[PDB]
Amino acid sequence: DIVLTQSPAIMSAAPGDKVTMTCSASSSVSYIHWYQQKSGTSPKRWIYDTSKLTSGVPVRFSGSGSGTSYSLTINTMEAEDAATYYCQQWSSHPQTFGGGTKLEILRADAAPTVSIFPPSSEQLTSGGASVVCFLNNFYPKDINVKWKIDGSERQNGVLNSWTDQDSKDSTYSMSSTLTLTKDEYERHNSYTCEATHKTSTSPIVKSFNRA
Amino acid sequence: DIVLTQSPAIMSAAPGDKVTMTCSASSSVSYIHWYQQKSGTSPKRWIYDTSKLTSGVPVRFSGSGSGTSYSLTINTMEAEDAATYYCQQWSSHPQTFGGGTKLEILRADAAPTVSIFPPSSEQLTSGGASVVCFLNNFYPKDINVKWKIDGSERQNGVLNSWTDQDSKDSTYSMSSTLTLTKDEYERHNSYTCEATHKTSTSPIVKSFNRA
Amino acid sequence: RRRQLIRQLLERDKTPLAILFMAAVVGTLVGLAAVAFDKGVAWLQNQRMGALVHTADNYPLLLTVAFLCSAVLAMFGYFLVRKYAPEAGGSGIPEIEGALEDQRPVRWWRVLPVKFFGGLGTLGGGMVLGRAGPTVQIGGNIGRMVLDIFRLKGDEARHTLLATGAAAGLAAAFNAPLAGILFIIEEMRPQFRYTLISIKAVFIGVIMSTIMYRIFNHEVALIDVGKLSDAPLNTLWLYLILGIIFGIFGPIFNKWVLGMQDLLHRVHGGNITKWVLMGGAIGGLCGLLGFVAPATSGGGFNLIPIATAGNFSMGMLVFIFVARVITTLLCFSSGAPGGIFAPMLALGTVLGTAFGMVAVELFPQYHLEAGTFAIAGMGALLAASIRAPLTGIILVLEMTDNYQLILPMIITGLGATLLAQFTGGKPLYSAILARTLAKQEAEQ
Amino acid sequence: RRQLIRQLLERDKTPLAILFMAAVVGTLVGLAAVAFDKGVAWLQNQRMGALVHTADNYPLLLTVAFLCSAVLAMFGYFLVRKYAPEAGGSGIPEIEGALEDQRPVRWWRVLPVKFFGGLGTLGGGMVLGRAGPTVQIGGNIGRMVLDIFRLKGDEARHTLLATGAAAGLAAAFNAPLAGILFIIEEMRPQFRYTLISIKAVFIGVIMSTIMYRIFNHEVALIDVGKLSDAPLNTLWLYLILGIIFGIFGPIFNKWVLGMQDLLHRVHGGNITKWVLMGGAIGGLCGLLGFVAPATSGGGFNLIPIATAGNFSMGMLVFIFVARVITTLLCFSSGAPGGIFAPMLALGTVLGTAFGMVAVELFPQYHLEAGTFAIAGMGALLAASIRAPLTGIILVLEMTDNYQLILPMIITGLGATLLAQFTGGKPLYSAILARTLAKQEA
Amino acid sequence: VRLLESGGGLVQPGGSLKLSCAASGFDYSRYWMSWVRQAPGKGLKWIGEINPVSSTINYTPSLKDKFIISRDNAKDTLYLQISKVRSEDTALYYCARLYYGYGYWYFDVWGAGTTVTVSSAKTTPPSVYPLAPGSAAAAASMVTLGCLVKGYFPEPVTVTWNSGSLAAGVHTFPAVLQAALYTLSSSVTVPSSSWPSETVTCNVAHPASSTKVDKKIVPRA
Amino acid sequence: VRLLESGGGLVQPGGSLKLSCAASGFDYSRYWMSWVRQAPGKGLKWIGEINPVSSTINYTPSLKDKFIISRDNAKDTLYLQISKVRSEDTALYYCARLYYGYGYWYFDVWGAGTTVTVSSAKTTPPSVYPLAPGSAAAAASMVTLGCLVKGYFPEPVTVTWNSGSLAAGVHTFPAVLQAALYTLSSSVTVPSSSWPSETVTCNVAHPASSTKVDKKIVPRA
Repeated sequence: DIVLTQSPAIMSAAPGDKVTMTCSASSSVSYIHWYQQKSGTSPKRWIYDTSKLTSGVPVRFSGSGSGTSYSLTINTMEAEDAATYYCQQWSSHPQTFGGGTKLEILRADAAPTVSIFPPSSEQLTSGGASVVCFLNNFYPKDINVKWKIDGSERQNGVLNSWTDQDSKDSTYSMSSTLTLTKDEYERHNSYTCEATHKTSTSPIVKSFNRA
Repeated sequence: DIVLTQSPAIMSAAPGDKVTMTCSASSSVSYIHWYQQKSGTSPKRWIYDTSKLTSGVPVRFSGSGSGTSYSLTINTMEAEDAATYYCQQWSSHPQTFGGGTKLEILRADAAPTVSIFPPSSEQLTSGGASVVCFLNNFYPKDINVKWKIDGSERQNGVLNSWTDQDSKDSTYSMSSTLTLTKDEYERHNSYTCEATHKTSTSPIVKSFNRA
Repeated sequence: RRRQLIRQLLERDKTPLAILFMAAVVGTLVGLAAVAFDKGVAWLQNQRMGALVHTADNYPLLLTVAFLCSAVLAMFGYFLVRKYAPEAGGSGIPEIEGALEDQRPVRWWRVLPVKFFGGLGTLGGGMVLGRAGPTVQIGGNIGRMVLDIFRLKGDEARHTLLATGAAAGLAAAFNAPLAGILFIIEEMRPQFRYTLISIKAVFIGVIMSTIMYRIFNHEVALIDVGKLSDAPLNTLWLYLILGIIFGIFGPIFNKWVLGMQDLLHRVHGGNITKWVLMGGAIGGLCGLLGFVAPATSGGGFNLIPIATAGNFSMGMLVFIFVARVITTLLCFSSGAPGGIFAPMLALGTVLGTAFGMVAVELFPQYHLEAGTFAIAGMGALLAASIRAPLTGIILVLEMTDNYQLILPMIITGLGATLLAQFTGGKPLYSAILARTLAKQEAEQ
Repeated sequence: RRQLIRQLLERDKTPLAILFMAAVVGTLVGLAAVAFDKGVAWLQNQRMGALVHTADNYPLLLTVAFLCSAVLAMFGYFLVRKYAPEAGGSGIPEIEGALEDQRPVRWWRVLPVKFFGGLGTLGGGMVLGRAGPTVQIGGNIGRMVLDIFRLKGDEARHTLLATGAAAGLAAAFNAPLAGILFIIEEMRPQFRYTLISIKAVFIGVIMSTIMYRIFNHEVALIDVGKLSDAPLNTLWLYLILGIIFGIFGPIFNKWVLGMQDLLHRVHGGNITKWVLMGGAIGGLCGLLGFVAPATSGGGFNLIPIATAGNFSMGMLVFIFVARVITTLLCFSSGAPGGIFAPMLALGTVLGTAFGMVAVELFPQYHLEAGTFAIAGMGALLAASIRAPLTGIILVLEMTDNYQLILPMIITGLGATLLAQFTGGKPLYSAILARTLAKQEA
Repeated sequence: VRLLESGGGLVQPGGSLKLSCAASGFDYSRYWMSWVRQAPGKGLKWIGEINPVSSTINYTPSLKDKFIISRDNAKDTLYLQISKVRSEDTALYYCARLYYGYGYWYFDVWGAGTTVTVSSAKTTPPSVYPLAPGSAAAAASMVTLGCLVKGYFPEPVTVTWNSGSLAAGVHTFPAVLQAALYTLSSSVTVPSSSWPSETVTCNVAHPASSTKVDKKIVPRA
Repeated sequence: VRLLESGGGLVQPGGSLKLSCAASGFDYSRYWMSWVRQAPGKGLKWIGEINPVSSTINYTPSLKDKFIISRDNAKDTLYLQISKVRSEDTALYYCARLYYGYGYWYFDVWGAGTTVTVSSAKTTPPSVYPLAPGSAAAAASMVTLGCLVKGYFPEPVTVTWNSGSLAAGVHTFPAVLQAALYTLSSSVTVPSSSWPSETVTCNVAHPASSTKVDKKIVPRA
């Protein structure tokens, strides 16, 4: 079982940039393939037999190599080519997949579009207190959120998840969500979310009140 | 479109006996086929292209003909040839079908085994009142029943159904059910049933009393 | 003399190892080339399209850009031939057929470029010509070329490498190795005297030629018609009758293909210009029709599957037939560098189908399916005209893969060759080398 | 030259009469080809209906087997030796040679002796095919019609005789293409132009085939269903299998000839010690045809079974070895029967074997033994009898897996190559040589 | 190769039902399929046929969409659409696979069949009544039984004795339709030793009315 | 042409689960099926193949009967039987259709996948709460709705809006573990002219618990 190893496990490139990645084998493989796994979607045969594009695969692509070292190239990368590329071989047995290469795109800045939602009535009728705060389409990914239950910067009960760079636009996203003991909420009256991202010195903030 | 006319409409023969039947074409025809249809069963293909025996057709079977007249023949007709054959053609579209020929078995002159039953209580308990009289096993098929409610021939309310040659004794059978009403019944005691057949130079009566 | 036989027998099938290793290289070459010609003709027919899509809006501008883009190619075509090898014109087999009998020459240093780029422009423009013979001829010449290079002596290393080459040619042209080998041993060979041709070499040739193709065109066929229905015995007679129809028409078409060669000749009287001109003339008429009514133009393949499926109304077929006889006659009888083999496969297919439909309902009892008679009659013209039923059949078979129909395919094909001979037809390919091999003398 | 132009413009014009004859010949070689097929059946069957009738008692069974077989074999060799010592052996060489006017076509004799003879040699179930036997009944039927309606010329002769041999091989495997190809590649005069009308040969085959079809439609001879396809990076394994056959092809060619000498002693030409050693082998066939069916009979039965990969590797090796032997015995022993078919069965078994080794020595090729079976099924017909083109087009028509055509050739040709490269010879010619040579010396 | 057909039933005159044929046992394609129908104890008539690629459909002579034959080569099923259902259409519909030897096509393998009853009459469960020896009988070695199934609609019912096990000496009579309502009886004879000895149960069934009744015959009072 | 696998869900350490993969859009027979998995955060690892007829079932250097691949061409379905499950056997199980170019095989078309969670935890359907705005109608042209899903196990759940008909401008965030359950929410920017003038439902799905919760976003009173 050959062990294929890919060039940069993660790399960044500005569109228009010519982008190349590597896949190497412990033994000598030949006629390898490459799959493209966009975020939240099963891999798709992109290139096969070393250097043949599947059907509908932008000509901007072009694999290559021979023997132990092989490559996948994107002469002039595009924002849509953002995914994770797994090479594979079956010139030996059993077949083996590369560890992948996550291609990441670098683009102009883009500020968050913060949002705040009141711990829904339905969730209340169960004792949950969910103060949701969505800060979408932004870039870089580096961002810091702030929670305020009536002027005071809360910390616990707060969780936030980042979506992966977007396939089309290249912007990321996040959702900070603080959950209370229901009455933990219905006792204080003002909630705020303070997002702070490069695009601005002075934090963007959303708020709502029990009333 | 051709009109296949199967010669004998019916007939009877005894096990171990050569039998021939026909198929007359309203016009020319070629390589007709014959299907055997066992009472209550889905048509089986026998001879095909005027003669060929279908993979399983008993060898005593053959038949043929041509131009505008074919035939089915069984050299030494066993028991297992109880049914009806339909000569079909399709040399000329649209394919048509003969009215069929009924291969009935010729046998010993069994006499009617008459059994008369009194109206079930249940039925009687809901105005109902029928009197089933069976006339099981016999030959030939020419049996004639008759109802008398106190020396009075009764023809209304009667229902007769004959069964097909018994695939295990080649005898027939027929059940006449006489339907009345509780009110109408509760006012007559003698209820006779009389079978009139070849086998008997005089009535095979049978009867009960409401007493 | 039997004292000779016993000696020969015990010596049979021992072809010089060197003649072999050459049939192998020849093959590899006729292959690589056979492909390049295929790829090229594509690239062009495509650009031509990429150019109509670029003038979409404006129609008469379109029709013009069509005609000219075509005409320009045709011209560059005829030209190269006339100005550098007047043999590249026409099919391309007769000059090999005859080159086999040492009755014609194999100037490869010339005909290679002129037949390639020539047809690569005559076909690239989309005329009713096949890569059929064109590849056969590129074939033979490639053999003779390796022959000369490594200098091999004997009539055996000559006829062989030259005959394997022609075969490896027809193989990569239809991806049909069997049909290639059979074309040699039935048509190409010297049809009137024992010859020193090594069939084991021819094979190795075809094999290599075919691997090469496969290496570049796998994952798709040329024709695909899926497993058609079967053909009942009481149905075979309808194929004898279709075979008859082709047999009578086969010779007739043979006249038109020769006659039109004379007639069209006037319209330029051998003059390189009035020729190359009338060339671009026909060439253009092809681009135009290739757009306004695609069936009537191009090689023929495209519409084969479409006609076998029964997607053309009867009428539509008749049109396409007539319109094709004409356009095929024009492009071929006009000495343009391109085969007429393929265009005949397309013609039969259309006639066969037509026949089909009539039968497909004149006899509703047979449960017919036009597509069968299409596969039957697809190599029927290759039978009644060029007269090589055995190669036609084994060709169709490999292409349409419906062996179930093999019996009707023969009864048709042979039924044709029969009615063809019975009506004076002649090996259209021989009827050409005759006129040619003649005029050389006639011009004395 | 000037002659050429004349010939060309005259090409493919065969006498209408020569044609209408190829048509009647064909019809006849057909009807006969069938009757021989039906007969051999009826017998192999009775023989069975007789074992089923002695079911209980085993050594009684084994005996009734052996004898019932041996009796047929005897009645076989006999007819030949006592009425046409040429019906023995395959049956093609005497036609091959009859084509070169180096042997005779005594039809009034060989018809009955080859028919009933083999119809008894095969009916008994020996390792012999209806292969050549039908080819020869073929040619003779042609010459017979030739004589009857008395037609002159070398063209009216060679033709009806050559179409007949073809119409023969056609109805034997229901393979018209392969028949036509057998003539134009093996049967026809190998070293000199001949006046054979290919349009006639066709009409012949056509009729021969219609007849067959008229009696045997609704079933094939071999059925292996659409096997898998064959990847390009897989083709080299077929060159190697082609090599294996190529080296073994000649070797088998020796054994088939040698055993002909050797076995000859054991009777010294004596009609009795021959017909006797005949029933000897014949019986050994009935016996094996029961105790171990694979080792006996024509070969077909087990073809499909071996292609499906239903025989363990070992089991294959056995069946191969056991078959080389039994096929050599029955054929080298001048019994009236072909060796063409038994070779189809042999290759099939070898091919499969190769298959299995590959089918797992390379798990990355996703192989399926059955392919190499179809590949190597006409591989012996290549390495030995040396007619790859007819082998391939024969297998093709029978196994209908055109997808495999490339591997089938690369194997077949890969064989003929290694065979020549190792001195093999057209087993059929290597017989007419021996025949023709001895016949004078 | 087995041919199962469903969809038969009761329909309002004028209505329009659809029958199906489920094919198990063979490459459904390559084949032709057709519907033949047999009226209540009368000749067989050919409704129509339909090939594989579903590109050819033919029907016996009859008013345009009188019938719509179709096939789903993805479920290997054959359908029959009958419209403006009349009284003639009250028949037994059979589906069959078409195949031949020479080319004079025959209806190769048929199928069980499904009944189409065309009536304005309403579905009605059966009243099952027991038929047992009575008041003046005379128990002779062999004894005759049976039960009565009257008042049902449509067809059919299915009577069996001792759940099948007693399939010999059993006589089931074809039903008679008096005044738009069916009635049938079935007698079975057995050694007057095993009854009233053992229990002789009669199993009537009418899918129509979802009526299952196993009347157990018992000695009369 | 599509592979839709199902089955895989929650199995307690040591136990076993069967996985299916309904195939549609091609001749499932004739094709070699395969399996592949992605142990969370790690790479893809082949688990074994199977030829058309089942006359071959190679596996990846596994165990005795760890895995047991099998097909059923009649149903056009691929299978996988994992037994004696362990944390190493917890991932997304892909189903693939194998093919080749020159001859070196590859995974031609992959299915969506199915997640197998090996753990003695418990199955909890998801709880969905609408997440409409806090009456601050200062709404720009565009306005972000987005519902919240909390309290489910195991992963994953899938979220769409208006049945994916409302596809553009949707963000669903990766769930995070909640010391027993997982939680995540989705947001959906939209034209204010479209809401509440039109319906807005977030369609939540949890394959494990075969639960479907369609929450219509309610603009708070």
